[PDB]
Amino acid sequence: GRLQEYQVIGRHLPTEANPNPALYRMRIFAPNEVVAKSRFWYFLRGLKKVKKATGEIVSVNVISEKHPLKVKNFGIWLRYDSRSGTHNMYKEYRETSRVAAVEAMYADMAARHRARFRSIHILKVVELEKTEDVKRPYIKQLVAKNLSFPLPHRVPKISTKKIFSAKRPSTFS
Amino acid sequence: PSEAGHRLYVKGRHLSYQRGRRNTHPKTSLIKIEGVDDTAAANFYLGKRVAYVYRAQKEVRGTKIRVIWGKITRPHGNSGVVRAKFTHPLPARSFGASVRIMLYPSS
Amino acid sequence: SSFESVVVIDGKGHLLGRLASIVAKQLLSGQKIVVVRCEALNISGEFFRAKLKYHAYLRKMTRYNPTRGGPFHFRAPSRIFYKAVRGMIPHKTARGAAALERLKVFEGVPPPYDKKKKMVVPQALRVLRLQPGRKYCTVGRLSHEVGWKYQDVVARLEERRKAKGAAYYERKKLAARQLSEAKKAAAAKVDPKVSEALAAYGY
Amino acid sequence: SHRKYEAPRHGSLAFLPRKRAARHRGRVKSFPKDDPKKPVHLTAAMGYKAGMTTIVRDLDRPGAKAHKKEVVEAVTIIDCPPMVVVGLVGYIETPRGLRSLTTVWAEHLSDEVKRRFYKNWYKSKKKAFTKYAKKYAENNGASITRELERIKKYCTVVRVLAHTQIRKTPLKQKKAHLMEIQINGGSVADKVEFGRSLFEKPVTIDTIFEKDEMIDVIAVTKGHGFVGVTARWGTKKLPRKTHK
Amino acid sequence: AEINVEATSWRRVEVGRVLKLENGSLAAIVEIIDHKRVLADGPSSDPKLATPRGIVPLSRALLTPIVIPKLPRGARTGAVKKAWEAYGVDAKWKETNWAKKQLQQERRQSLTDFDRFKVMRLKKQRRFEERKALAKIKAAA
Amino acid sequence: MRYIHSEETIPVPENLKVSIKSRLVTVEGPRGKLQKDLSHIAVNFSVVKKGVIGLEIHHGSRKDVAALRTVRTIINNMIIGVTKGFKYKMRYVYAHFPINVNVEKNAETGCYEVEIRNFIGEKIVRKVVMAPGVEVEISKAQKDELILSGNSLEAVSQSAADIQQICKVRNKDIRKFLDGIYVSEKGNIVE
RNA sequence: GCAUCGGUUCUGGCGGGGGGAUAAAGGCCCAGGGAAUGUGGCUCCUCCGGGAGUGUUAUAGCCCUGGGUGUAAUACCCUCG
RNA sequence: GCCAGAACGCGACGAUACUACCCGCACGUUGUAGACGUAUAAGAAUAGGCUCCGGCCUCGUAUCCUAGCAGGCGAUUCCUCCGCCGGCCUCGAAGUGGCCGUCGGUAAUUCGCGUAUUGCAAUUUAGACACGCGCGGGAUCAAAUCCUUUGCAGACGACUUAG
Ligand SMILES: [Mg+2]
Ligand SMILES: [Mg+2]
Ligand SMILES: [Mg+2]
Ligand SMILES: [Mg+2]
Ligand SMILES: [Mg+2]
Ligand SMILES: [Mg+2]
Ligand SMILES: [Mg+2]
Ligand SMILES: [Mg+2]
Ligand SMILES: [Mg+2]
Ligand SMILES: [Mg+2]
Ligand SMILES: [Mg+2]
Ligand SMILES: [Mg+2]
Ligand SMILES: [Mg+2]
Ligand SMILES: [Mg+2]
Ligand SMILES: [Mg+2]
Repeated sequence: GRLQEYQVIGRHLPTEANPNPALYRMRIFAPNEVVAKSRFWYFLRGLKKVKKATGEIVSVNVISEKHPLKVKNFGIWLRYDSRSGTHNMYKEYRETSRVAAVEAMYADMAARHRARFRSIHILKVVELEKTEDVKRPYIKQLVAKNLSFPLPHRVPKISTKKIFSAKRPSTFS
Repeated sequence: PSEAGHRLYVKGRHLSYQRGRRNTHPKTSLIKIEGVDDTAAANFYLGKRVAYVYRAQKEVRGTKIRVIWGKITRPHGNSGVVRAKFTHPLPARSFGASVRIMLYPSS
Repeated sequence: SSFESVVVIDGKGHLLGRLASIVAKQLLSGQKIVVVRCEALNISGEFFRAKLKYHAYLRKMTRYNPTRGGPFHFRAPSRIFYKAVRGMIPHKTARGAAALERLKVFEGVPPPYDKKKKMVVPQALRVLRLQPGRKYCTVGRLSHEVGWKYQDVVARLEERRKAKGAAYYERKKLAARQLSEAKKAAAAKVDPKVSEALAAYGY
Repeated sequence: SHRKYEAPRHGSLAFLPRKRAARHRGRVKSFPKDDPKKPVHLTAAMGYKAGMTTIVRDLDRPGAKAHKKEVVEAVTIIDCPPMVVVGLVGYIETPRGLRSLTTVWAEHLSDEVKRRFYKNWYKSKKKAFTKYAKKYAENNGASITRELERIKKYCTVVRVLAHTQIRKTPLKQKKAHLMEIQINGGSVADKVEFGRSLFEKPVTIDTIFEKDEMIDVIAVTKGHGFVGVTARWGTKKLPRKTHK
Repeated sequence: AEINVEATSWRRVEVGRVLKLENGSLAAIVEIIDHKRVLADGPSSDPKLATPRGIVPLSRALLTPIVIPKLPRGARTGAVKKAWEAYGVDAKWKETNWAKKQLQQERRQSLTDFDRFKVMRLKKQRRFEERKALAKIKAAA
Repeated sequence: MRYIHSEETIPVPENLKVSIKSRLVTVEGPRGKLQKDLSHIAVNFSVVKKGVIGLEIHHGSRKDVAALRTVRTIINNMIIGVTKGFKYKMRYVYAHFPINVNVEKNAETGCYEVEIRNFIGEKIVRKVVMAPGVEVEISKAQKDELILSGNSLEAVSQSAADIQQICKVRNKDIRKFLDGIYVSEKGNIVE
């Protein structure tokens, strides 16, 4: 959907035997903080022996892109569920923000592998700092020196209500 | 001299009734306005008056042509079609006929 | 949109079903349609697929009597287009029959309908829809391998009407020479201030 | 369940509609393909059937069993008095088929052909082509020669109108028969000139056909009133002890 | 062995190429992301032509014949503005055929009814002298 | 995965002329003229240098890019054919029944036709007519040779394949009956 | 038919206030550090367009950290008319 | 090739008495799936085109026409545009257009008289296709069926013939 980054911090309920328990923090991509908390409890239930009934939320914040007007390459590590078994991948994307890469990855996996939102875990998102550390060839092609290309055979836009044009259109824009 | 025409109205067509997929309601009609594409442009003709004129057989009070009067109610869809309400529902045989849209309640 | 008395559509380069949907909507709205050069339409996909589709159509016939009730397989390109349009209209009612009465289809350009302006529907043109590299066929060719007999008659006749149109083009081109030279000579000589007065108004 | 023993069907579905012919005179449906390299010639004739008889001849077929030996064969004789040409017609090609646009007649018509246009000739006034005949000898037939020029200009195939002289046969009938015969020749101008030169003149069968030539015959078969399936199609008869 | 080939040639999309957005705005390309999206901006003194900095899809843009020479890739707004003013992009665009037709079009949607009557009478006044010259030339042939 | 730019080049010798219009190639040189129509492929032609022709595809798929080398080699073959021509050689192979051929001259038109008699001792007289522009000779250099020559590789090769395909043995073991006519050599007329 | 009102409802525009990293960016200015799809120079080859190498701002510019202009503007959410 | 021929698919020709037909205008009982500027003819390509050979092309958001009692009466002005007829050429896919001539009308500029009262809106009764009538001019003076007969036909109708 339309995502944005959050950070959420949780904690086990303090008790007389263990005052001042530990604090856990995660980064979650979610449309809103209502499902951000739900994903926090979902991921934490797989790492520690804490539930929502016996825990509490300390803080929830929103992380915004530092330089949303600069083009950069990203790399994503993830696991998912197939129709039989589980697998790990590593893909790359090229754009201006961290959030849109997660949006593109969700749509890409949903198209190429028929993987829904229910069965994808995000392991790590990293910004590729250099240019010689780009691996995949569909991103290698976009960083060649002096890139330029034409746009042949592009249909002009015509109002959908104006039927019965009076001359043959052209595709030489 | 002065061969020009005499027109002070906008021409429209009578499309159909208001309906679901299997039920129709003759209470309101749908009219396609000339030259209107979007619903923002269709806002100009809200509240105007429309007329439907047709030919009869007998002469009653010096004429053989009758008229049915109505007015535009609200826009319909995203393509500029509009809804209308008349004193009597249209004869349901005029699906494709033409009506006259005046400009009486101006501005 | 606009309301004309009748509109003539040139069929060359139009997808069959996409043109038929627009036509079927206009007929029910109240417009009058005339389709010309029905032998130059196009169908998406490779030709053999269309031939197999037609053979599957041809195998259907009433069992107990083939002279009544059975699907009659018309063999002309205009009749194929007519069948396509007829499938998108409630032709079993009086309203549908009246709508169908507003349609005319021909092969080539008959004499009533030449010397006229021929419109084009841009929502069905092939060059704006299909991928370059894909495959398509021609309805005229499809009718040839199903039993249409008058392919060569129209082909020869169209060369005649196109030769007449070449001379009409020559006359139109010459006429432009006098109108352009007259405008250039006249505009300079006379008008002192109507020129810039029109220019400020955009003319 | 399936049929026990297989057998071919009775009759043929090609000649399926088994109704009386629409018209008494036989109808020709197709003509030989035109070739503009032979001289102009007619391609049809019409006559009356007399009977059959027997001939004797010797055979020339190398490798056969009856080679160079006498054989007996049956033949049929057709009466063929000369026919008379009356006019000609021209056709044009349209995206809907062939169609005729003009026709021209001769100046004088016989009473045999004039009988064909009437159902009660005895009590009529016999005014068939009276007003048409005055088109000759009026401005030297400018109107008549105008359509002939039209045919020379617009037509692609030309046929000729001919009729029989039934009065030279022992038949009681007095009404003649009329038909068209297509002309196959070099060019349309040659066709029309040759056809026009034959007005109200007789043509003999020896100019059309010649010996040992392979021809076709068209006619209407002998009629029977109303018959059952056994004779109409040829099905097996049922056993002797069948009821009803 | 002279060889003559007459084949089409489009306009190249480089850095420094200025586009024309749908709502009459001009923007200069500074970075290419994909074959469908680019990064562009235009600093213009005229408020009608100015556009902010951001990404524009290539399906909503048109390629104008103007190209800014030697524009460094990924330059900031200050450097692009400096090259925009040094090259005089705004002055160059005014005399193109697209701008002139657009202006003659814009003047047409803003016409009072009285001005419509006035332009009708002026057109008839010019047409009267137009037909005299057409008849004179046609008669001479 | 769509490739942004794929390009190839063809050099042209200083002997012939080439002109292209609406993706229709015309090549004419010292030995004649050839025509080819390539309207079914989306390719962009250009003149790279004084004697180099360039052709390229933008935003093509793997399948679309595949045809680029085919187009390049077809036009190069046209250049070769118009400057050096082509020449094929074929041999007759029989065990017992000699096979006799008769390449009679032009039959009132440019096409040649070759008549084949006594194949595996058969009395059929079998006739094949070749496409125009192909010249057939019975070799005199040495015994039992047939020479095919011409300007276009497609026509020369197709006529040779017609000859190869017309001599077939039926209802027999073809590993034992090696009778037939086969092609044996391909090359150019010059050198 | 029009003007002035009452009830229900649809649909436009304008003036403000609050919150978050007291938005994030961004413009101008100050201080420090880097690199390449290496700017200007220099070397070589190619005259046939140009290509290859060296090397950190010069006759283009970019990236990272801190500070001022700042209680900057704008986006999003909420709210008074 | 061959068989049937839509009984609501089409073309050519012959003769047409009863004003049945044709021409001219005169109204209008009467009909219509629905006029209100019912205005616009190159062909061809879409990874290329048009041309006035100078140039032009995303766009019909175009071009033509468009004032006056539903459009009067005169004048100063101006040789444009529009219409009915007549004569020569042309047009055959379901036959159309051009040229010339007579006549009638005509703001491109600028003026003089008349408009009221339908009373503060009520379709602006206005177009072209058929069809029924009334006049006054031209031309024309026909067939089919029943009946008797025939047997190339036949349950009866129907069919091939003769009077
Ligand atoms: Mg039936
Ligand atoms: Mg059984
Ligand atoms: Mg009998
Ligand atoms: Mg038997
Ligand atoms: Mg019994
Ligand atoms: Mg064996
Ligand atoms: Mg209210
Ligand atoms: Mg605020
Ligand atoms: Mg350097
Ligand atoms: Mg602040
Ligand atoms: Mg602030
Ligand atoms: Mg019939
Ligand atoms: Mg009477
Ligand atoms: Mg009477
Ligand atoms: Mg006059």
